[PDB]
Amino acid sequence: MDVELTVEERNLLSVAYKNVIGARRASWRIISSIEQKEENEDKLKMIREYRQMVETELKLICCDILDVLDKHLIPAANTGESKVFYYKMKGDYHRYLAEFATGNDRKEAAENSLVAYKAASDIAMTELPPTHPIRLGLALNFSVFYYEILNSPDRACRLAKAAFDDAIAELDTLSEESYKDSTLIMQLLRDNLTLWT
Amino acid sequence: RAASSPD
Repeated sequence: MDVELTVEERNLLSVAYKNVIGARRASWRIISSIEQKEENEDKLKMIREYRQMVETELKLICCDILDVLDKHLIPAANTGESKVFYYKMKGDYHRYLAEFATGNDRKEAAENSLVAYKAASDIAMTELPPTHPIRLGLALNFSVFYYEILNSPDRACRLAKAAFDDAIAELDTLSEESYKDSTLIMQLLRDNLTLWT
Repeated sequence: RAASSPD
């Protein structure tokens, strides 16, 4: 029940699946904006029928991806890089589940997201340099989880600033051909900080 | 409303 992916294979699969999931997420946000405006007989119904139609698909994907993470990918992870990668993916997809879940489900997902993120963190801080793109993307998505889901701008800004400063510290001792990657995630973290503040 | 990591 085990599968090992090269960095390229898992990167390409991640790009494909998150392209699909981002399409669905943006569609859901737009349908929600339409619902809110019309709410403020038959149209709204259909609108809801589309929103319920979106939410389902999204779920079916996210759930189906998390299964493959749990039943297959996460157990079969040797390198710490891949471990942090798969735990961040678990946290990200639980975050997407929480983004539209209602009731205690929104609670559920949220928990399973944090437990995932923390997990990756507990590896990253002891297995990956602060300059590593996996670790920086983990910190960025984790601070996003803090700000948008758990509604904690304080912890979010703390995590973002910590990651950015540790990166910018270890930056001087870093090859250019291995720092051009970290550049973009570091700048995204900086932009997110300037916005939140 | 806030940027996550590119994928």
